Amino acid sequence: DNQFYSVEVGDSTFTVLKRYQNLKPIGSGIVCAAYDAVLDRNVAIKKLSRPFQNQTHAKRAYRELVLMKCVNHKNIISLLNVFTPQKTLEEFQDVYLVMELMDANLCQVIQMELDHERMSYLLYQMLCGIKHLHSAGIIHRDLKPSNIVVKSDCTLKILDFGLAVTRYYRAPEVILGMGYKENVDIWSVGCIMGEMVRHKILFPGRDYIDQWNKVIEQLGTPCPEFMKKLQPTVRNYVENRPKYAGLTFPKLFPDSLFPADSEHNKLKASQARDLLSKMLVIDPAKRISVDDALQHPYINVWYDPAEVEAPPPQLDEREHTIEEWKELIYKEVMN
Ligand SMILES: CO[C@H]1CC[C@H](C(=O)Nc2cc(-c3ccnc(Nc4ccc(F)cc4)c3)ccn2)CC1
Repeated sequence: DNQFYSVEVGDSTFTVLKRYQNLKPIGSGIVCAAYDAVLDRNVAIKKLSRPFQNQTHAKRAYRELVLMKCVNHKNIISLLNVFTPQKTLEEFQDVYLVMELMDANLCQVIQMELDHERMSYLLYQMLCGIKHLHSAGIIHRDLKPSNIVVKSDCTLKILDFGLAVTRYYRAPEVILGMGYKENVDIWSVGCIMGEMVRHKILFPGRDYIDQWNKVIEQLGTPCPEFMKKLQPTVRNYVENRPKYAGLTFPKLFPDSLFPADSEHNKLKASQARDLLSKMLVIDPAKRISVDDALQHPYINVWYDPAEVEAPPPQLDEREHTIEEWKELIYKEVMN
């Protein structure tokens, strides 16, 4: 009459409530798909294994659990259930997060040919979500395809809340650590959009060094005044990098790559390029804001004041010993 049972999912041991049935490996913390017999709907279940095991695993977990439990928007994850099989703070090991299941992760979507209604819709949804987080002072700073999911009917959700390991989608200000505002997530959005057109990661980099080489090798060296905002040592590295005027957007995202047989298709293809050309701007002082990107004629066909302007959702990251976490996380799981 103990409510839990154990199975192997892919590899690891899942100990979940009896309600979740027919667990299937979909991800690897270690995520899987299940039928929730109570709700009668499909679900994704995520195993967090000893999440108090270090400051990295811990902060991420505590942040993402407080955060998950007060953000309420159709384009960010709606947590359906949190539970631990362990009975006592003494025996506590794992946390299981549960949300409803989508048909695709955004990496599979990037790999196909999107028409503009769809591509435009995803990017719209990404912005609505991003717009929600920003209104609770949450600046994500690490949007990536693997943490976005999608329904067959084209509805999109963002799974995570970002930086306090895929670095391709991180903004210039992140890569060189310089201080950001909300549109830092506009870089990342545009890197996703860019990849939807190109079906190639825009900036495939070994490290922050290799990545930066790849940004400028295409968009060009940032102008004088951007550099004048970098900390003396980083500014000095950046300044003695080989210069580049870099390709223009028609050259970066040619006509070859676009649906362009209908006149609609032709008209929209140039609207995407325009929008991309505004998102993928290195200097954040020159890069489009989340409110402008929604007034762009590519996106704005979807504009919905209910979606775009939703009511906004203690102060987080702080130092704790890997025992004080065990308890902090455990209290959050028991509510
Ligand atoms: C073979 O798999 C198919 C069927 C569906 C499949 C798919 O991945 N569907 C799908 C996957 C997730 C998912 C993926 C990776 N990580 C998390 N983390 C997570 C965070 C919080 C939380 F509460 C729960 C989990 C959730 C969510 C919804 N739907 C794509 C292809």
